[PDB]
Amino acid sequence: APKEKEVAETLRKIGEEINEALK
Amino acid sequence: GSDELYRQSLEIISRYLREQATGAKDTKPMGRSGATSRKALETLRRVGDGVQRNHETAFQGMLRKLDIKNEDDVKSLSRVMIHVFSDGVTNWGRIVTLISFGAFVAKHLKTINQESCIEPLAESITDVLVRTKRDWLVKQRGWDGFVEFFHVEDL
Ligand SMILES: [Zn+2]
Ligand SMILES: [Zn+2]
Ligand SMILES: [Zn+2]
Ligand SMILES: [Zn+2]
Repeated sequence: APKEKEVAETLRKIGEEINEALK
Repeated sequence: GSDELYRQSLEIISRYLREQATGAKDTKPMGRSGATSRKALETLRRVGDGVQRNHETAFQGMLRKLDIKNEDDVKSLSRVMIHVFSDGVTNWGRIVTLISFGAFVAKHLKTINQESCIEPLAESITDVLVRTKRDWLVKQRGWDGFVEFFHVEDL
């Protein structure tokens, strides 16, 4: 589903942002 | 034998989602590994509350795209969480972001129905994390590694 992928990509981006900040 | 990692994970995640949805803290003490679970829950409050605040517009957008109709309507969310990890990368930033969006979905469920239950949601999150990343979680020392990775001050 195209919307599910957009949501996943957004959650992944936020998640990497938080991970890079505390890495 | 028992699945203590699943039990402990579901308790932390369910507690956070319930208190976020209802606005009230649960008073009864936690079970096995209470020390870790308490710190983990406190870390989730500090970090997760911030993730939600700092990304609330994107979170609202995602809610709109998922159009979650009721407390049992969590299959798409499960697919999303599996998709998040499908590039093969696992880290605590991604994990806390999924739990934070879970609490956001939990508050949404309450707006559409005051009697909404959060257990189906907390179970779907816990399943993705514990079942599909079991050994990764073990290697990271579970919720101790979660607490240590964010090292929140004055817990
Ligand atoms: Zn993809
Ligand atoms: Zn951010
Ligand atoms: Zn194993
Ligand atoms: Zn610190």
